[PDB]
Amino acid sequence: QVQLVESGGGLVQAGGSLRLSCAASHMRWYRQREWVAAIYAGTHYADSVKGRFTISRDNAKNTVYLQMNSLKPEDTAVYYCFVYIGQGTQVTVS
Amino acid sequence: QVQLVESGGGLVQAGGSLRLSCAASHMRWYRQREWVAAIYAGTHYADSVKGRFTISRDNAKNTVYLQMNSLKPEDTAVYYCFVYIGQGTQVTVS
Amino acid sequence: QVQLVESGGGLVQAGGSLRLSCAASHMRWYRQREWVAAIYAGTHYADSVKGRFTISRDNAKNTVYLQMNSLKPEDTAVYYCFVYIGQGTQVTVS
Amino acid sequence: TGRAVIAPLTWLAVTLLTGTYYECAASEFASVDHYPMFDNVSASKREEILAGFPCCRSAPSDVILVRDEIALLHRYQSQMLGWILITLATIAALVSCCVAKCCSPLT
Repeated sequence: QVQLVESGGGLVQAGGSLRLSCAASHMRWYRQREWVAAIYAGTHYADSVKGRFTISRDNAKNTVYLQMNSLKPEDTAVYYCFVYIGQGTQVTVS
Repeated sequence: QVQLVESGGGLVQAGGSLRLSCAASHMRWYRQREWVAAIYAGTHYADSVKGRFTISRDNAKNTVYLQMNSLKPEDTAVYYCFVYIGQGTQVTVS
Repeated sequence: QVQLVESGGGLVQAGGSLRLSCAASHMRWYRQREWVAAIYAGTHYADSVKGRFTISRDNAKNTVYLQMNSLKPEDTAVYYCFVYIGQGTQVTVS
Repeated sequence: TGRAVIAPLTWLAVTLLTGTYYECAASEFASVDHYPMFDNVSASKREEILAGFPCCRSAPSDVILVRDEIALLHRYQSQMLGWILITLATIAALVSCCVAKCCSPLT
């Protein structure tokens, strides 16, 4: 009965900010598959992505918000969520 | 009775996106012949092409879709499909 | 009954100055989590941040003021306060 | 038995003190409750990575902190076990010699 859907993707230019939303009816984020970050509000980030992304979640809406700052064309990838595997949404930077 | 045809090729400039379609009446992609990527929805990509291409397939249409982002003149080649060998379509980048 | 809230964040361009405020109903500052600075009026700063930040506190208002000079995009991070852990506010430099 | 015992006790002591053998042996029996990073609701991939990272995986993905901590834990346990083993061997040797002297009917 547990379904995970991703939202908030699209195309963002260099230096922009993007917000990634996963709806849940401990969470982990992946990109493609490379490990990204983890939440429990104790939070953990990979060093390849450290200092750029911030993850928070609210139990009221049962969604996890992943705030990305200063995106670059290097991180053009499809991002998944893991608690079961999420569908994933494509993010491209031009 | 199984026939594979490729479609979606042509000429695309630098930084463009191209979509490759193979119709089927486990799939593998090749370019010329060098190995490209594999699908089963578990997916595998070569490191020389990693982080640029995404492959998905749907059983409803019996076609495999290969989404290519940020093409360059370096990957100017003819791409085949393998399940039997596909016909292949020429892709050129100027 | 002790609650710590952060204020004074936002987006500041290169070379700008920013003021960080924490309300208390020995204090330490962190950024993300990396150690930043400490107060008692004897003050201590990390060498990675030395010569740029100044921290002072007043008992009349029960707040600690952290004066940041010459910010750069490199220190784009979320800053916390520690006495219990503070909520933290996101600071971005473009 | 004097020589028959000094022959392998050196091997066991040296191997345990070096600790690499014990690490490669008992790596997979490490606990994961302490570390929140090893949730892995799949409960099968976790065992594989646990048995995998000690050998040659490398692959720095910020999990190497847990790898290093648990490797130090197993190395410390190995060397302490080696000290326990050598102490027990010495105590047993001394007690056995005393029992041989006591139980010997000959003067």
